[PDB]
Amino acid sequence: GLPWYRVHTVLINDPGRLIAAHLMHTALVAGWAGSMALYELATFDPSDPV
Amino acid sequence: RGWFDILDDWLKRDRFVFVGWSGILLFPCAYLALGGWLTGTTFVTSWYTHGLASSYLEGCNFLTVAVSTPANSMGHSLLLLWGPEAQGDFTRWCQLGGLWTFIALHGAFGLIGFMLRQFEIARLVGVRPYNAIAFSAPIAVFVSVFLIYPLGQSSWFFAPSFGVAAIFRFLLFFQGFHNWTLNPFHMMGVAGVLGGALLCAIHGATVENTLFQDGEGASTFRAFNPTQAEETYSMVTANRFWSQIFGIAFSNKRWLHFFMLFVPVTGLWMSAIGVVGLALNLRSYDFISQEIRAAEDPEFETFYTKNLLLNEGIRAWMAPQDQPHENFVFPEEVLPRGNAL
Amino acid sequence: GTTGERPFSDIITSVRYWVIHSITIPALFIAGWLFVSTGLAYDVFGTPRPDSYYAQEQRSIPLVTDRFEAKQQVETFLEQLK
Amino acid sequence: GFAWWAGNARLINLSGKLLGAHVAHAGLIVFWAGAMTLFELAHFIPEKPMYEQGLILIPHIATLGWGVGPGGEVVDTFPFFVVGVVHLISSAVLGFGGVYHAIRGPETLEEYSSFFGYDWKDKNKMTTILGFHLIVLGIGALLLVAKAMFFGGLYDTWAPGGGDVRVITNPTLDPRVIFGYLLKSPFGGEGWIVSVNNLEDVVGGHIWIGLICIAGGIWHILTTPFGWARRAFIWSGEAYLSYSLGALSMMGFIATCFVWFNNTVYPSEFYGPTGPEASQAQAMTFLIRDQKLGANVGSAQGPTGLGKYLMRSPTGEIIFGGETMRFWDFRGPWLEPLRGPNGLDLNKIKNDIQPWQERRAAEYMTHAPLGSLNSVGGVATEINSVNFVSPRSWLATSHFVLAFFFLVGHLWHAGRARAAAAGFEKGIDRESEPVLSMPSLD
Amino acid sequence: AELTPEVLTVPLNSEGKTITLTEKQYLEGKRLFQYACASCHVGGITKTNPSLDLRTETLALATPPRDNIEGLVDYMKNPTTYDGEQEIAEVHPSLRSADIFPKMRNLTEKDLVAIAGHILVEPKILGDKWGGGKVYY
Amino acid sequence: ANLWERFCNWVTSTDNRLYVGWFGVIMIPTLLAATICFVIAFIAAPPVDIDGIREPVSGSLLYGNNIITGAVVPSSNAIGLHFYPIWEAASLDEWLYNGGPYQLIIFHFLLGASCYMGRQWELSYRLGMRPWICVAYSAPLASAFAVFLIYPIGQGSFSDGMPLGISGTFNFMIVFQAEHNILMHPFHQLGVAGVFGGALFCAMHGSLVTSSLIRETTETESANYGYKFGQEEETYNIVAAHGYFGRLIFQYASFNNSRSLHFFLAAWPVVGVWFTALGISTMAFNLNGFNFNHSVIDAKGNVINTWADIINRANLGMEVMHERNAHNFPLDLA
Ligand code: CLA
Ligand code: CLA
Ligand code: CLA
Ligand code: CLA
Ligand code: CLA
Ligand SMILES: CC1=C(/C=C/C(C)=C/C=C/C(C)=C/C=C/C=C(C)/C=C/C=C(C)/C=C/C2=C(C)CCCC2(C)C)C(C)(C)CCC1
Ligand SMILES: CC1=C(/C=C/C(C)=C/C=C/C(C)=C/C=C/C=C(C)/C=C/C=C(C)/C=C/C2=C(C)CCCC2(C)C)C(C)(C)CCC1
Ligand SMILES: CC1=C(/C=C/C(C)=C/C=C/C(C)=C/C=C/C=C(C)/C=C/C=C(C)/C=C/C2=C(C)CCCC2(C)C)C(C)(C)CCC1
Ligand SMILES: CC1=C(/C=C/C(C)=C/C=C/C(C)=C/C=C/C=C(C)/C=C/C=C(C)/C=C/C2=C(C)CCCC2(C)C)C(C)(C)CCC1
Ligand code: OEY
Ligand SMILES: [Cl-]
Ligand SMILES: [Cl-]
Ligand SMILES: [Fe+2]
Repeated sequence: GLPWYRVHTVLINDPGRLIAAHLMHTALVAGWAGSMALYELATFDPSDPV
Repeated sequence: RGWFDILDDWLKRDRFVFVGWSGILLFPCAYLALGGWLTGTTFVTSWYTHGLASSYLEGCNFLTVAVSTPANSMGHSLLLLWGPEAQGDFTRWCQLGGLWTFIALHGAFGLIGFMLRQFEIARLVGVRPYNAIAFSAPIAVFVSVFLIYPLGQSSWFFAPSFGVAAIFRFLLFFQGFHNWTLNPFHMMGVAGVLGGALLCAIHGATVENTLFQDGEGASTFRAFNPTQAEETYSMVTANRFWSQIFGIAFSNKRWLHFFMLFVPVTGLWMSAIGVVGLALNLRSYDFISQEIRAAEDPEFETFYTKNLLLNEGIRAWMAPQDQPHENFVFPEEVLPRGNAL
Repeated sequence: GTTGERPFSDIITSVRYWVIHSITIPALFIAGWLFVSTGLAYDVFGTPRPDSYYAQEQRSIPLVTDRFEAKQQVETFLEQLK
Repeated sequence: GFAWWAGNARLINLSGKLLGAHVAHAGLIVFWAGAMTLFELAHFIPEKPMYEQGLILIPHIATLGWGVGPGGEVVDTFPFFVVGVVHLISSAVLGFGGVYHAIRGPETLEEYSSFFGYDWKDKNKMTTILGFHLIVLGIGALLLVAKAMFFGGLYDTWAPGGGDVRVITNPTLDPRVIFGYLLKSPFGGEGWIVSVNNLEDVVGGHIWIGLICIAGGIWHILTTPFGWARRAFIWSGEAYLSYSLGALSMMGFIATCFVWFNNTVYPSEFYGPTGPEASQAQAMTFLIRDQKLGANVGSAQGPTGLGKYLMRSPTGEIIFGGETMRFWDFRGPWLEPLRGPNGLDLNKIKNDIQPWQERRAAEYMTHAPLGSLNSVGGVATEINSVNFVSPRSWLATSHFVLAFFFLVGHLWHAGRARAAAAGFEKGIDRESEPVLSMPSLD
Repeated sequence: AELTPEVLTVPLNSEGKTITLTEKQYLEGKRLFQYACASCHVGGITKTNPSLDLRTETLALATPPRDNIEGLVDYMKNPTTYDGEQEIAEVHPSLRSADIFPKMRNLTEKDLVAIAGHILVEPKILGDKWGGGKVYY
Repeated sequence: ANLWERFCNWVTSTDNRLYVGWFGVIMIPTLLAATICFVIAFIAAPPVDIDGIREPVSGSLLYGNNIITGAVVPSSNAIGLHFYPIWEAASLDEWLYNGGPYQLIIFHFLLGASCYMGRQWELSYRLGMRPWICVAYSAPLASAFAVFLIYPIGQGSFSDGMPLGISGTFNFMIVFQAEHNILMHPFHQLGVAGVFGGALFCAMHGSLVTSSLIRETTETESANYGYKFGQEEETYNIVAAHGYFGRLIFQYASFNNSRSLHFFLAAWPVVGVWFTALGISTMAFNLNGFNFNHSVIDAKGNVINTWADIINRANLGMEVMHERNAHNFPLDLA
């Protein structure tokens, strides 16, 4: 069947599910940003900017 | 039938040396990179940038001549002939290191030219472009070592100089300063290059020793016809031999030849990444846990601590002369030395 | 299996080839020789002659230390020898 | 069948052109031995040690007792001239024979004479040619004995009073000694046969070797191979070549270590100090210098806590300290006078070091077999000035390299001989591929 | 820079006199120093006793002063320890010991002057590198 | 039906999953001995006094090492070239302090690998093959002999053989560069040419064959399913590869004969590694890389440095630092 390194080629002629994948990627990236900010806020010391 | 298509015809004619569209980038740059190096190695000093003789004219042999890098004061200047530093004086340009950037930049564009040639010839002839793809490994090594690396540092001064022994000094600089041998991206590169040579030798040997008898002569080279359909060696006997010798063997001639592409290309790419880190002095210099133990415990000694003493010797003993723009003056008494030596 | 250029083995066994190239080849070898024996190669390229790496009582490299005054520095150094 | 680049393989079954190839090639050998000696003598300055002059043949002649007197001083150069001229002249005669038999002579010998003709598969004829050559070699070994006992002796670096040419009157015959060496471990402090350290054992071993060689020669003339040997070996020209390539490889390796470690049959007077010798010499040199300044060398504790100058081997013997602790098995004429039963003797060290031993120590420490391919003497970091590479390194390296390629040649021709004997040296018969007739492994 | 008469002008004696060598004598001497002395004295050090070197300042504090042509010619004939207290011809090359150091046999008087002149000139050319050892290589 | 003939028949059988053979009869026990000792010592051996100065060096994981820093440490310089089997030691404790496992491992290993090379000859004969794969392997075998046996012989001590460790390997090659200048030695340079060149030709030959595969599959499947193990027809078009590569350079720089091509692929790296093995083996007797230290001087006699002198500064830094407590005298003559 498809090798492991080609599984996402099933989207090349499926604009619908291509958009679905691009949405999920975009979801994960924005998810990351939000999680990264919250982690930095929980650990940041704001009391000496010098 | 316009001029473009007429010119296409003429570039792509079947001649002793194929030209192509890619030849317009390739051939001038290839030839100027080559010309610059031979010119500089024959006639051009490194006195003003390095304090070094480096041409045949000055007394150097093939192993010590180099087109050396520009002085550290040039920063990352392009050092164009017509630029603010040389101001068009060809002679000064040579004494300031202008042939280094000239050679590096034309070489870079020549390497692009060559990879486009691989693409151009591949398309015309109807084969897949895997030889082009493979050539990305050399390009990564070249750009990462000759361009990215010195761009992360203070100046072009610390790139490699184009010369046999100058490259040897680059090797030792990286040991003493970056502890480059401790870097796993270099280690993967080593495995890829030595794995490549292994695969080269073992595949060549296997084929030549599983040959079919296809003519009667003691020299078996004559019994290959380049248009025969039949394989010229027995995959079945080779596979049995290695299966019983080594435990595993290849059974797929396509995977085998793909693997031979994959191993060295990957190793070079991996070493290139390590070098990108060293542009920033982001080394794998140390193991923190060993240093904490060793600082507290003077009886703890590894091959790891022994090699760092070596690095410390390298830096202190080579830096004044290798980095003359710094005016390091190290009295005899500050130099690190073991007993007696 | 040829592209129409004349074979090399055919050219370099030919009397005409060697009639032209027994003049050209030594002429070039002699020219490059004179490039060096005349001293011209020193002056074109900027390479120090054996006696002009240092001034007489000087043991300091004349190292370019400036980017935009570099040209002038080299010239200052060359004065220190004449 | 063979290509131009395998062209000498076309001589396998042409005994006449093959005789010529061998004889003409023996001429090249004798020629080189001749020219090279004359080249060395043309360049030889007698007031310089031989080993400062790139000499490898003249030291071989000196060691045989010709040209030299006490201490290795060269006293008469005419025997060196003679040895070169005679070799040189004799090569023309071999060269003449060699090109006669390769070009004009009978291309095959067997038609001309059943004595000189051979077929490789004739086990009796082959053991008979081997028999003859065994005898020749037996004689060669006895020529060494004759020289040592009846024609001047040999140079003896160990002779009291600096070394000297000495005639050998009581060669060692005791097989326990002679064959004892063959049974010694090749490892440190043991040395297999490389440890031979006196000329009596050298000469005795050669009597034995000459007798054994003559007896074997005769044995192999009178016998044919037994059936266990017949079934064990391949019997073909290429197979015999492979056996001899194996043997020369082995011998090349042995000679490497002999010129690297042995200072009896390679006197350091001529060849320069061995690696171990020069290292021991340095420790001696600084022991001498520091003791002259007042240092008590036996009681000086070095940085590690071991003796700075003197420590104990792992079996207790008092030895030189520093890294040369590895070299304590070294024995040499300038150093044995300081050895007592427990190793180096502190009272001999404190009282009885002579100037000649100070000079020899200094000479050997400054002539160690370290230097560059372009003959800059010393450690890799030393500056140009001294043009020296020890003959011991030139001979050790060269013969290592040759020995290794002959082992490769042994493998090459042995495997080919085997495959040719069974008939698949040219590849696999498509119609009868053996693997296709075997069961699969899984 | 070049090999000028100033460079080649070295002291003849301790009185004050000077001799000016030629390029010929200098290259002569360098060559004989390599033949007869560099095996121990490469670069102006002394391998077999590194506490004593051939730096002009060291030679000038030798007893008999050796920082002049005469001191050095004399040393090559009848060497002494640094304090002049003992003759050491038996373990150091010299004409007196030319039986046991054969390389000294063919050295003429003018060969000695060349060697001595090279020794005094070289530190003027290489500075600290002469007698400084590996630190200055 | 004779008992010994039965044993000789199983030993040399071509139906065993792994061929044994007569060489295998030495190889198997010697490699198991070396392997089992190496694994145990790499994990658990105590510190070893490699330079004979009572300065033990910790090599094993349990004594504070990781995978990169760990080693089985060479035997003590006090031993030199002396044979140090277990039974020559008063106790296993002594043997461990003094480095005895290194000797056990390297002598069993060298034996077993030598037999590995014989075994390759031997199975080729039983299968009716040509014989020379083992000549190819003799390049790496020679290289192992050089760093574990020949170099220790010439220098006088197994304490200067290559450590069985990753960082120990680096220590070995750094100190080799200071004492020999392998980089300026031509036989190492051919080694580099052998190994760079082999990686290059590896990639070329792999890319050229892959480029010219004959279409036998669809886009949805690995091209590799277009070759069936044991098919008679070639799976690529060597004329298309030759036509591509001949044009990339020029015609007569590209092979049309597959046998010459594969022989060339065998010969290049094998020969370059022969040389590099011989370089280690000849620097074992101190015939070192080219020395151009102070080779260029000006008209007064000033030294004019070259890249070779900068190399020398580095080499000096390695020299003065290595084995920092082990030298009492000025010259490191071995
Ligand atoms: C915008 C970026 C982008 C996009 C959209 C694609 C899309 C595609 N690539 Mg391409 N590729 C890219 C960048 C991109 N690539 C880069 C940067 C490289 C060089 C590294 C490649 C090298 C490459 C090769 C060599 C191949 C493809 C192939 C493919 C196709 C199949 C991929 C698949 O099934 O993966 C399946 C992959 C997995 C199931 C697991 C991979 C996990 C990797 C090893 C590491 C983990 C990644 C990490 C989780 C997340 C990324 C973080 C960071 C990079 C952002 C698909 C159309 C294949 C193709 O052409 O098929 C026809 C193919 O063979 N790509
Ligand atoms: C006593 C030694 C000996 C003898 C008699 C033979 C005899 C033979 N060999 Mg074997 N061989 C030997 C040693 C020997 N070999 C060694 C030591 C090796 C390993 C290096 C080999 C490896 C070998 C191979 C691989 C092959 C043979 C083959 C053959 C046959 C043909 C050889 C031929 O025509 O050469 C013709 C000679 C040349 C083409 C020139 C060789 C050029 C050398 C390599 C260059 C060396 C240059 C030198 C280092 C310095 C140059 C300085 C410069 C100024 C010029 C012949 C029966 C062939 C065979 O199997 O036939 C059955 C074959 O294919 N030989
Ligand atoms: C020591 C090296 C050596 C020796 C002794 C030989 C000897 C021989 N070879 Mg080999 N061979 C060698 C190296 C050597 N070869 C190498 C390196 C190669 C690779 C190119 C070959 C390739 C090769 C091929 C391809 C063939 C041989 C053949 C032969 C034989 C016949 C030659 C012939 O017909 O002459 C013809 C040549 C001439 C008439 C030219 C004249 C050469 C003369 C002898 C030079 C002598 C000059 C000398 C200064 C004279 C001194 C005279 C004075 C002493 C009186 C001959 C026995 C042939 C053979 O086996 O025949 C069946 C054959 O086919 N050889
Ligand atoms: C091992 C080398 C060798 C071998 C096996 C042969 C074998 C042969 N030769 Mg050749 N030949 C050789 C060397 C060799 N020769 C040399 C070196 C030369 C030049 C001198 C010649 C010149 C030559 C010619 C010109 C002719 C032969 C002929 C013959 C055949 C008959 C020989 C015979 O009965 O003569 C009779 C034998 C004797 C009178 C032997 C007398 C004792 C000898 C000369 C001295 C032996 C002493 C000692 C072992 C070696 C010399 C000492 C030295 C080492 C200091 C025979 C096939 C003939 C032939 O076949 O032509 C068709 C022929 O006409 N040979
Ligand atoms: C050039 C020398 C030479 C050569 C090539 C031969 C060749 C041969 N001999 Mg002769 N032989 C020689 C010299 C030589 N011999 C001498 C001088 C003598 C007198 C002692 C003999 C006495 C002799 C007898 C009595 C017999 C042979 C036999 C044979 C055949 C079988 C050889 C065999 O299987 O041994 C291969 C070796 C073995 C099977 C045993 C191995 C024993 C050794 C010592 C092991 C040690 C190897 C070790 C790693 C290396 C270090 C050495 C160690 C002692 C320190 C073969 C034709 C046999 C035959 O058929 O005769 C007609 C036979 O019965 N030979
Ligand atoms: C559903 C929903 C919701 C929610 C959401 C959420 C909850 C989200 C989350 C999300 C998130 C939470 C996400 C995150 C993500 C993350 C990521 C995506 C990551 C990534 C990672 C990476 C990829 C990594 C990599 C790496 C590593 C690991 C190592 C080093 C190197 C690197 C960096 C490469 C809401 C309410 C709004 C609304 C309704 C709906
Ligand atoms: C830079 C520049 C330029 C360019 C230039 C050029 C382009 C040049 C060229 C040049 C060249 C083009 C040169 C050449 C040279 C060459 C040489 C110098 C060669 C040599 C060789 C040899 C030495 C070899 C030898 C050998 C050997 C060793 C071995 C084998 C054989 C043989 C013979 C190969 C211009 C003008 C734009 C201007 C700007 C700058
Ligand atoms: C066969 C052949 C070959 C080879 C050949 C041979 C190897 C040769 C031989 C030859 C020979 C091996 C020769 C030799 C010769 C010699 C001579 C001819 C001698 C003479 C000498 C003289 C004349 C001397 C004189 C003198 C004197 C008496 C004194 C001192 C001085 C003098 C030196 C002057 C070849 C491969 C090429 C080719 C193929 C065929
Ligand atoms: C002179 C001299 C001497 C003496 C010595 C001698 C007496 C020797 C001996 C020698 C010997 C007496 C040797 C032996 C050898 C042997 C061998 C080397 C063997 C070999 C073998 C083999 C090779 C085999 C093989 C095989 C097998 C195992 C199986 C089956 C098959 C075959 C057969 C293949 C001395 C040191 C005292 C001193 C100095 C001088
Ligand atoms: O290089 Mn430097 O040299 Ca051969 O030894 Mn003397 O020191 Mn020590 O022990 Mn391993 O290493
Ligand atoms: Cl170390
Ligand atoms: Cl020491
Ligand atoms: Fe292939």
